[PDB]
Amino acid sequence: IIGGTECRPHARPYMAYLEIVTPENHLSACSGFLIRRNFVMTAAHCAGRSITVLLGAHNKKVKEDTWQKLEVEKQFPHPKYDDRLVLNDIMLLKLKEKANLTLGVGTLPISAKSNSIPPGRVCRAVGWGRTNVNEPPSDTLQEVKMRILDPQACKHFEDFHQEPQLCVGNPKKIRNVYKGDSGGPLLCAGIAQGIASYVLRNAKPPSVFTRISHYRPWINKILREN
Amino acid sequence: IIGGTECRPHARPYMAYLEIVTPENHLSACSGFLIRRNFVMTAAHCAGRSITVLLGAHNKKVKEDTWQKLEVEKQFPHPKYDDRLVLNDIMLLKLKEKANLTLGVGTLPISAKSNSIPPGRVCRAVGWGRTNVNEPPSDTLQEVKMRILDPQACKHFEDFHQEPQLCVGNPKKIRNVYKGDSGGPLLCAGIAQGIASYVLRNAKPPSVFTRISHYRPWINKILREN
Amino acid sequence: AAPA
Amino acid sequence: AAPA
Repeated sequence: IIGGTECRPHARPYMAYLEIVTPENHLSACSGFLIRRNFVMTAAHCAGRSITVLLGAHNKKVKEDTWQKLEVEKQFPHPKYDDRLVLNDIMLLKLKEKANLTLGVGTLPISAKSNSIPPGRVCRAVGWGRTNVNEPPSDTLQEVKMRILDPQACKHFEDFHQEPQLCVGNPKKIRNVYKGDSGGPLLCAGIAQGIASYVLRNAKPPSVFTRISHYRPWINKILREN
Repeated sequence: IIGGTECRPHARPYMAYLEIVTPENHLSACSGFLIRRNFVMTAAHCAGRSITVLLGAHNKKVKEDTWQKLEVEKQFPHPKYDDRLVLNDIMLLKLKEKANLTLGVGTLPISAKSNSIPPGRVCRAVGWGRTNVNEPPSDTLQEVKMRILDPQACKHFEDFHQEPQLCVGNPKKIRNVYKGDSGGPLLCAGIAQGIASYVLRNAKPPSVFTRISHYRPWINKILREN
Repeated sequence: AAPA
Repeated sequence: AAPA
């Protein structure tokens, strides 16, 4: 999160820190959020050989009672995900065990198929990514305000599509998401409306987020049969 | 809450304790729950000249850093609230400023026109009411399990309607809600299905709760315009 | 029937 | 672009 602020400790109990072993066998990390006791939502480009889920944390370097580290039982990257174009970048992770909805851990309601967000609205991105281009991933959970822009502000991204994606972040500001924030939710009025997908290497906004409402039917099917 | 148990401190961060100055200038109290950073849902009969909301408290007589006392700037009593028959006893409260999310303060997702829970389902009622007919209001947040009953179980209640209200509480038990619990939420699976409305002076269950799903449309309208 |  |  760039230009953000540190979140209040355990104020967003649905946030998940993901440690990934990529298919290329590289060690990586992403953000994510719990939408049901045994299902975490995140970005498809965070898929891999194995994945661990850490819930109930604020500072990933400080172990606390609220900590709940769960293994991922099954990965559900969107069937139409395209790594080259980075399209349909959304994934559902079924946990080996159900998380305990006690203190520090809770779920996050997601947007309805026809309850999406209109340009102009100010939402909040939340993740564990880098606080800047050459800065390290933040130990503490961060959050920053970002405005939804008209799809035209993202025409410089040759593979962008307003239907399944969102154009977020006033280009005149530094506020934005970056490496490590993928899978994190974009909230507007306490509801997850998007998922951080990709950004510009120099961190200049806006950025692209997966529009959750567009995949509501697919998400429901997974949660229905699992 | 009669015959229930103390809640885990801060385990239900949406609970609100309302201090009211009734229209006839008397001092009273009710329960409620935060459904949006600046909106509290409670019972309509809890309306008055002024109201203040206390969030982030477990024991109301023990101040903590998680305490947030906010004034209500606007009362949204249901349009067709019927004082005498106690119908449409539901109310939304707009706070002067949005509450800050912390480990002790969060929101509660509400039921949608359908998800309504079926008879037989055991839910939990939460409030700061009296622990028994002749006992004082509880200092600490209380919780109690109660079953949804066939609407016939509430036949002795002259104006009970199965569509907008729920009949809750095995009449063979002492488990029940009571004075001070009004406005409290009735949660099933972690989803707010109802609002404590009225009881028998002798505390014999069942009690009557307002069926949230039945007013979803009205709730949504108020939230969109405020 | 008494409103709580 | 770069996927985060």
